[PDB]
Amino acid sequence: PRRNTLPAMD
Amino acid sequence: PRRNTLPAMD
Amino acid sequence: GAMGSMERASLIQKAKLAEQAERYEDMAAFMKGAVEKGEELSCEERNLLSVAYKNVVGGQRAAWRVLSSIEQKSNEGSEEGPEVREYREKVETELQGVCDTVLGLLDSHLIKEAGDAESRVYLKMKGDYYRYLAEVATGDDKKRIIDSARSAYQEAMDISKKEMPPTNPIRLGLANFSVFHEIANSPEEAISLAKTTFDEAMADLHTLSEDSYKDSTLIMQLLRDNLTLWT
Amino acid sequence: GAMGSMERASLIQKAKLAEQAERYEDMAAFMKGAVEKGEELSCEERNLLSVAYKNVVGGQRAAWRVLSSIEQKSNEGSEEGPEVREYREKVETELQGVCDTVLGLLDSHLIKEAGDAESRVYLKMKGDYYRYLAEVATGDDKKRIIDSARSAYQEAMDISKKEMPPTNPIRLGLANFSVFHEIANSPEEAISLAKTTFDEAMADLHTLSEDSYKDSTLIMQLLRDNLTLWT
Ligand SMILES: [Mg+2]
Ligand SMILES: [Mg+2]
Ligand SMILES: [Mg+2]
Ligand SMILES: [Mg+2]
Repeated sequence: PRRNTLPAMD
Repeated sequence: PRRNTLPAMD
Repeated sequence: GAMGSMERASLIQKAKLAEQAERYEDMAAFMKGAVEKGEELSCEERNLLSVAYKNVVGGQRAAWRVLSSIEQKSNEGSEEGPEVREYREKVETELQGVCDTVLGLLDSHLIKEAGDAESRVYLKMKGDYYRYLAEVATGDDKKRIIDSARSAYQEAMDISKKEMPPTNPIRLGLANFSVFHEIANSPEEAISLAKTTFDEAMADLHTLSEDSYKDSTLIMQLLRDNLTLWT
Repeated sequence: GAMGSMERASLIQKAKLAEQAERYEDMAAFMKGAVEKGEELSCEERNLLSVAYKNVVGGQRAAWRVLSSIEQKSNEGSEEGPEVREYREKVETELQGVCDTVLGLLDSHLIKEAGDAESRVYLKMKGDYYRYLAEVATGDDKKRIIDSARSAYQEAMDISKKEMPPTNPIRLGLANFSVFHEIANSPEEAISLAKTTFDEAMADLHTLSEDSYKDSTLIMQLLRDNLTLWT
């Protein structure tokens, strides 16, 4: 699991 | 669900 | 022509790296450039070519079917512009190029130099990309594109019947021809070909190693689900 | 320049159709051509621009990280060619172009004409695409690309603190800056910014409608998981 960034990919 | 054809997409 | 100054082995190596990268346009571009070196292709190199073009045309087919539907809803109490038609056209024009690119590689000169059953049974590829052109053809050549595909499938079917056992994965994948039968409006032909192909592979499974067994049962299961959906 | 003879509204309409089609290169190409009409962008048009470039650079970033790793394994008892390095380079060169294309649109002239807080708080985009360049920079400008990104994030942070409430989704998404802090080697700064941003949004949630509430809690949850992974 990667860290979250805004926004995401489809 | 679609019908199967050879081959498939990743 | 872009790949003409890169080594054949280099293009194969980068086509597999493109697979791992899921960069299927690069993968098709490498395998096209590999084909255009003029040498025959190994069974493994055949699969890299097939896998790359299948993914590119596969997303182009997916996008086309999305646009076509919004376009159908656009012409049924519907508030009216040409933009849906223009973009569906461009994407379809893009899709027709890729098929025309693959068919041009089979025709120059992969089919004429393919002497062994497994390699020659390219005619399936030839049937698949005419079928993709068929999926989007609506005019004065849609009948001729279908015959182009049918004829290609039928040549592959005769060689496969004579020269390969009934469990051979290439024969089983060839027996796509049944799905053509959604293009050809012959659903009874579609179903007969699938039950016939399934039952005769089933009777030959006792001859196979545990490895071959798993391969053949995979594609027999793709026939079982199709039959399940049509019956 | 390719889109210069198509109407602004036509490019917006086709950028959304490209979204539905998941053709994100077309979507970026339409939104680039829309930007280059010279008009300011609506809040909705801002999101289409951002969504399109995020997906293209997003797959380019994914492919780069796949190639980079095979390349690291290639240099550690490893049987030796330049093909991995050549393809990782080309993809990275492609990625650097897309970032350079977005940064060129923010610089000509989206940031200078952005007067409202929500529109100007483009500096986040500016921070994101320098950060993407940072992810692949290894030479004599990697320090300068990082400062380029940090400075952009910090301008957006000051405007967002002064001009938007603490639950504002643009402020919460801006508070990516914390992940920059994986580029900047400042994990304690990373964590402080996220707990601070989270706790102050939490204290403001009672002011929000059920709709705004759902939006803000989404991004606060992206902060909660990051904190969860870092602590
Ligand atoms: Mg070359
Ligand atoms: Mg009947
Ligand atoms: Mg134009
Ligand atoms: Mg500490």
